[PDB]
Amino acid sequence: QSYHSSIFFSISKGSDKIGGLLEYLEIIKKHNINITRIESRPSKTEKKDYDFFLDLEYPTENNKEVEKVIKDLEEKGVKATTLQESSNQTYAPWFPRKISDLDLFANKVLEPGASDPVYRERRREIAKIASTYKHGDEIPRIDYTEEEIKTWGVVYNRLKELFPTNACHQHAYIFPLLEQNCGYSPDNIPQLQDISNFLQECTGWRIRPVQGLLSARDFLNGLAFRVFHATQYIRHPSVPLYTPEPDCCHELLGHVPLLADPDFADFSQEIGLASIGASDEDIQLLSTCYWFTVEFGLCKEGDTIRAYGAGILSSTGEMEHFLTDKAKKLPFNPFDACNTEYPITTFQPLYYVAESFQKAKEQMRQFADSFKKPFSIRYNPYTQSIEILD
Amino acid sequence: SYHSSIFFSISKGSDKIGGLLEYLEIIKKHNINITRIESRPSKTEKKDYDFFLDLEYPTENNKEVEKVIKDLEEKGVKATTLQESSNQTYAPWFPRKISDLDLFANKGASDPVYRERRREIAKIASTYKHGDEIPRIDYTEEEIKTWGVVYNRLKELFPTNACHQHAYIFPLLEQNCGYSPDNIPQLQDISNFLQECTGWRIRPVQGLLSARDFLNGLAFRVFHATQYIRHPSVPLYTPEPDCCHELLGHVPLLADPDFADFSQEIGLASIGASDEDIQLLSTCYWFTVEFGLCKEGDTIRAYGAGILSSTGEMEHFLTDKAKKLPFNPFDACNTEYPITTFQPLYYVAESFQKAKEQMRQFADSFKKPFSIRYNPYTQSIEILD
Ligand SMILES: O=S(=O)(O)CCN1CCN(CCS(=O)(=O)O)CC1
Ligand SMILES: O=S(=O)(O)CCN1CCN(CCS(=O)(=O)O)CC1
Ligand SMILES: C[C@H](O)[C@H](O)C1=Nc2c(nc(N)[nH]c2=O)NC1
Ligand SMILES: C[C@H](O)[C@H](O)C1=Nc2c(nc(N)[nH]c2=O)NC1
Ligand SMILES: CCCC[C@H](N)C(=O)O
Ligand SMILES: CCCC[C@H](N)C(=O)O
Ligand SMILES: [Fe+3]
Ligand SMILES: [Fe+3]
Repeated sequence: QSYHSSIFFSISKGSDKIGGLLEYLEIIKKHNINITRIESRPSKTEKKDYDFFLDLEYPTENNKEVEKVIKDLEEKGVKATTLQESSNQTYAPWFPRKISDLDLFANKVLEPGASDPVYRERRREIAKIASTYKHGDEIPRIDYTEEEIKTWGVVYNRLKELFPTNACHQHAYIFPLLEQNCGYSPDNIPQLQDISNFLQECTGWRIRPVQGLLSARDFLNGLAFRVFHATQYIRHPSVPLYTPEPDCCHELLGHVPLLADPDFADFSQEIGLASIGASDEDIQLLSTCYWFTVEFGLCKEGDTIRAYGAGILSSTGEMEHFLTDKAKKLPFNPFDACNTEYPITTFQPLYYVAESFQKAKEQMRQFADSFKKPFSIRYNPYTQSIEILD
Repeated sequence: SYHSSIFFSISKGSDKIGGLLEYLEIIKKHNINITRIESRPSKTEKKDYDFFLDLEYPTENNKEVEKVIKDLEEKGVKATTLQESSNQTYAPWFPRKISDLDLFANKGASDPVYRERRREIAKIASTYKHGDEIPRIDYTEEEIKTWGVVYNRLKELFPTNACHQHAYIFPLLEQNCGYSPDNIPQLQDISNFLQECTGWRIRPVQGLLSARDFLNGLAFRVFHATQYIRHPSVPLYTPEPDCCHELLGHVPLLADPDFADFSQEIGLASIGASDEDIQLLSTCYWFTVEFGLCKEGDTIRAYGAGILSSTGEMEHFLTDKAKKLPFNPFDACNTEYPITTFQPLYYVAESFQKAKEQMRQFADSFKKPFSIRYNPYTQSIEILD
């Protein structure tokens, strides 16, 4: 475990401070162990300014050394802003700045269970693949076993039947494209590279294989880049109708088809962006919002109620439950579905119906506005980067 | 080999979809000239599916595509076909996604030593495919010397003669891309930096591409750049593009957002455009990206890559024998120009956003079967009607 900091500042072209500032930068770049990256870029807010980025890694939370770097800078005549990964609140929370920074997550995975010692070497084989994966790689393909493919077949066939009557129309619209273009079929588990390629061309979303569960912060921060972290292992042979883990069945049948819908793609990113630089408390509010929308969201189509939540679409059990009066439904409001508790090992007793993904996106944008944040942020699709705005 | 593409839509809940799918599966299995078939959600009509069929043939205007068409309409859809052809039987083909630029790699030194060294450097851009690292060149002592002679010479003219965008970005090239009179910067390094600035990318190029291919490349913010350097004895002016020209002339402007938008706009205009419109665009390209001037208050300065990389051109433009005009694409597009001497005539632009608008207005009349648009999120060409 390492703790990331980031220092930001600006300087005008033709400042006679620059030469001396470069000298200081060269010096720390060579003599500071914890400096990982120093970069300068055209400023994105003032035409005449340069922006400077320093990235540090420290092995301990809150290291005094960042203070020393700050003091030294603000003495070359520069005003420095510091972002840090910390449970403490001296600095605003750190975040990844460019899409390839998501590689910094590849080691941090949080999360028993169905103990069947045979699946074990798979998981390791499968999981090692994800910690080795880095941005720009093709996602490796997995020779799935007869057993696994058949688990997929059971889950797939039970699910595809309910989709017309239970799934929101974006799912039924996209799903046959997954068959035609991504090899979706009961007789074959689809490979993440193929799906990533399909999604990029639909909405610009893409996939990274993940070892397991990331922190809430890390996972939601990824969404801000339209990047979905997905697992490649499959649920145990005998849990087809409802599992705890997020197996590829949940990822491929639950999450993937909505991400090929533009509006949902935007709504999902909006949650991501909200998480960028968000406080820990707000990250928790957001993960609750994510649960009650992306994971177990309902939609209303005319007088009908149907499901878009990945947690619902991937479970033939939950598909039965939401359509009955055995659970209550409420309108989605982020300011409401935040102080709301939920079970994770049972069917949901309470769902939220979104009016549409466009309004959900707007509703989430306002939720974000309510967050104490030291700046605004904005996504740049051309540079695939986060731009900070004061 | 000549590429064709077949386009058509079909609404969700069609009677024909089932059958159509079977046929598509079959000709994919049973026609070798079929490179690719894919279907996408419609960017125009919500409940519709877009289909794309890519075909590749050895001879121009193959009769086999026409058979695919009729066979495809017996199954109940109206198809629009694009083609690489010197004829206008069909509208011109274009690459549709950035990886399709892969398809383009098919296309003063009497020194035998230099001709050898060119061959080597070249036998590498022909091997590059999208998604690769751009392989680095181990430049030569002499090559590194030539660069230094050109770099240091041009370094003293930039402050007084280049437009401000150049002076603004250059020290960032020095601080991030290793620009120096002492080493030649590598395209991979350059591409990464451009990407994080304006989303522009570099592909290495083996030689000269066609106008159409090269301009089509810009619609994806992809610049094709040579890696070889000019002969030792031609540092002041060479008629051919070399790496000094790419890196000292083209690269710095490509990091300016407004210029980057402007250049992409020219490429978008070129997507699917007729041969004679490609020609107009090509000339408009020459009088802006290559040899354009800008107005900065009382003075005229250079932003064209052809000028900025040639101390000889750089000295020329500021003199009174060289005529200066306000940039107007309807005036420029028709103007002849030399490619082996200094320019007798330059066009002066007010601002890259304006030049962008003008090019869009210019292009608006261009005849095409489809409305062309770029999606930055998906990095590809959306087609509309
Ligand atoms: O997925 S697609 O590529 O088809 C469309 C994605 N794109 C995302 C950004 N929104 C508006 C941004 S904002 O106006 O809310 O800032 C338009 C749609
Ligand atoms: O270069 S950067 O990636 O930094 C931002 C460039 N971005 C390109 C798209 N244009 C749309 C205006 S218009 O061309 O549609 O009028 C806004 C600026
Ligand atoms: C999103 C919310 O924070 C939720 O607790 C999380 N879900 C996921 C996660 N990690 C992965 N890989 N997939 C999830 O769905 N970590 C956090
Ligand atoms: C862009 C315009 O069509 C011009 O004739 C071309 N320039 C170039 C080209 N090819 C390369 N490699 N570099 C150029 O600058 N072919 C066409
Ligand atoms: C965390 C996602 C929940 C997945 C869902 N419970 C299923 O049965 O697939
Ligand atoms: C079109 C490229 C022209 C090259 C330029 N005349 C130079 O010497 O760099
Ligand atoms: Fe999930
Ligand atoms: Fe050029």
